[PDB]
Amino acid sequence: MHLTPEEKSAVTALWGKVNVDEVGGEALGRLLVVYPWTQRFFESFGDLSTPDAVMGNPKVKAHGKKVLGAFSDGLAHLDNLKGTFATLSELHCDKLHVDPENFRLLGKVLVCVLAHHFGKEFTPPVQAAYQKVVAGVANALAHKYH
Amino acid sequence: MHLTPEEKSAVTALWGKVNVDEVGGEALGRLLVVYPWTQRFFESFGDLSTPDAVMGNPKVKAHGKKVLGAFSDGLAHLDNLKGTFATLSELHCDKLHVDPENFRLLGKVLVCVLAHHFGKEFTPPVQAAYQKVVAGVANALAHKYH
Amino acid sequence: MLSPADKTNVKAAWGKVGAHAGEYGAEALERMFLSFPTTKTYFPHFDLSHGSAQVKGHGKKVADALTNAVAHVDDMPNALSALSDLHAHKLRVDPVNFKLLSHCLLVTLAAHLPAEFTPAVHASLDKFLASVSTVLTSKYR
Amino acid sequence: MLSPADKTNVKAAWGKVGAHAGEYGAEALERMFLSFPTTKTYFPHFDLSHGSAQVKGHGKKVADALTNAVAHVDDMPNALSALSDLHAHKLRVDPVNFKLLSHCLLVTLAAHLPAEFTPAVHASLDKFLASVSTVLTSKYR
Ligand code: HEM
Ligand code: HEM
Ligand code: HEM
Ligand code: HEM
Repeated sequence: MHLTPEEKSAVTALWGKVNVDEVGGEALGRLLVVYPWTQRFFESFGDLSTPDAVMGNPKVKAHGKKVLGAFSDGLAHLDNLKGTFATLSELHCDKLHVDPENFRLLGKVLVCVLAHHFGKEFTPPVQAAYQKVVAGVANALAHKYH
Repeated sequence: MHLTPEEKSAVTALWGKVNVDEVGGEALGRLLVVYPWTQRFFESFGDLSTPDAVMGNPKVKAHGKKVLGAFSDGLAHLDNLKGTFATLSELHCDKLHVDPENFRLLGKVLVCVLAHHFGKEFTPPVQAAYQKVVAGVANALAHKYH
Repeated sequence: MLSPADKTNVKAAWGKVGAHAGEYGAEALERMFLSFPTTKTYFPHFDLSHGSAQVKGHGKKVADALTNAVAHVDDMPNALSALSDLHAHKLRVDPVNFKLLSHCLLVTLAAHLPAEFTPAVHASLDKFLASVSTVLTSKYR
Repeated sequence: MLSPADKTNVKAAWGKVGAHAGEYGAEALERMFLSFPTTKTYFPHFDLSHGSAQVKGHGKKVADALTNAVAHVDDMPNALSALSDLHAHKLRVDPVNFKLLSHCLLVTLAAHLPAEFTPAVHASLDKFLASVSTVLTSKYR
């Protein structure tokens, strides 16, 4: 993934301020609320009946934390996303059957969450750098589909 | 751009039968008929008011021929489409102001036209190989956008 | 969005499909699975090999639904209501995939209808399949 | 597609935007041009530098139209009729770009409405912008 030094620094500096578990829970919860077809994978998580029940579901939060923790560690390998996420790509295709469009929807929701969380600090150029990153991750996770 | 031996053979064998002029004129004309907002780039071409006017318009046929001729030259460099189309990519961005989504629409229509022309010879696996190639060419043409 | 000429074009082309509607549905699916492999993620319970009877059976159901849409072209939201419910609340197929199957249906019709697939009919069929896709995803959210 | 509760959510959120609508419209365009550079192909006649008067003026026109849509949410096709024509017949912007502006407008509201941008309001605003986009592209074909 190619980012300028300036873009890379902007990504890392904001990420240093993120509570990965909180943001993970929030982004996965909003994904399931805003694009509810994504709930199809999570019927074992229990009550997803209302926005409040989703956001408060302990299983949703726990998965949010797992997903964003992997995202977070990926931010340390921005020059090698494809090889960093290769095994997870294979897992999501062959065993979990997750349409890669879902990675793109999560990317949109995460950007919205960071804007909500950081307000004016989430400037247009900082957003632009994060748009590259979430596209890059979604592409890296889709790479081994077949 | 990587194609399997089977995918490359399918592409090359079919293309040997294509009359670039005739197919190019058909594919551009159908683009202008089926997605008529694309006509915004061709105001100086004359009468585009009806499907019969579009398909028989000589400036459409001539431009169609130029476009598929350059596409054709790219099939001879499938291992490096980005380097092959770099100059045309800059042209389409900086001088023509063409939204690269148009390259994808042309890709879809071209596949329909090959199906229409060749019928049963355009099998599901041959289509699949062509879908990879039209996606690769569109991505190569959008690469120098900024 | 479907003009009287569009409706006329769709009925003429689909009428020519006739008793092959099932066979063309199956071929469209096979084109879709090979050209757009991410769509396979919705069918892990199927044999997707060429000639599979699961794919043929599903293609007949898709085609039959489209025949019903054509016959009710002026009343499609009602005629497809139960199918809209099923896709929105149970199958939950991402709306992007409907464009991919629609494209593969168009390619299939082009390959089998040499005389009928004129530019005008192509435009009307594309509009028709976009309307059907819109109806099928209308209750998702 | 917009339920009564969605309409209620949009009106409260947009009411909160209030007099800042024009400024937020300008910010959403700048976010779009920076994040999705292909959208700049529609504005080669503009100075797209930050804070340019053309961009601020265009932002205000976009915001005004959305205010009109919020005020007539139960009759949006009628309300945005002239704008539907203009995009279909003259501007002819590819429909995919409306999704990109919609996303940047949502990001802009998130960044400015911390108290109001709850999960449910987020969902309603996304739906609302998709309906606006649908109306503006409805006469393209
Ligand atoms: C940035 C995107 C994503 C990343 C980095 C990611 C990462 C992960 C990780 C680390 C696992 C654990 C695998 C293991 O246990 O070895 C996982 C599992 C899973 N993910 Fe993804 N994921 C992402 C997006 C998604 C999305 C958008 C969905 C679906 C809406 C999804 C659905 C699942 C499912 C169903 C599981 C299995 C959970 C379980 O078995 O408990 N993932 N993911
Ligand atoms: C496979 C995709 C394409 C290829 C290989 C291609 C190639 C070319 C070439 C070789 C030229 C000639 C430039 C010159 O005269 O120096 C050109 C010009 C042009 N192309 Fe593209 N093109 C493609 C797709 C498109 C599409 C889809 C559109 C817009 C819907 C488009 C719009 C134009 C325009 C407006 C011109 C200029 C015509 C004029 O001089 O009046 N192109 N293209
Ligand atoms: C023109 C669009 C479509 C039509 C007319 C259509 C129609 C149908 C019909 C008639 C059924 C069977 C319902 C029954 O048993 O009564 C079905 C099932 C199904 N559809 Fe759709 N469909 C369309 C597009 C799609 C797309 C784009 C996908 C996914 C790529 C999809 C995935 C499925 C799945 C997974 C099933 C269930 C198969 C099974 O387990 O038997 N559909 N569809
Ligand atoms: C929510 C979506 C949108 C709304 C409500 C909207 C509304 C408007 C309005 C109110 C005008 C000015 C009409 C006038 O006063 O004459 C306009 C013009 C324009 N729009 Fe749209 N628009 C939207 C999305 C888009 C998109 C996605 C693009 C392109 C990326 C676009 C490109 C343009 C252009 C190029 C102009 C003309 C600018 C000028 O030369 O002054 N619009 N739009």
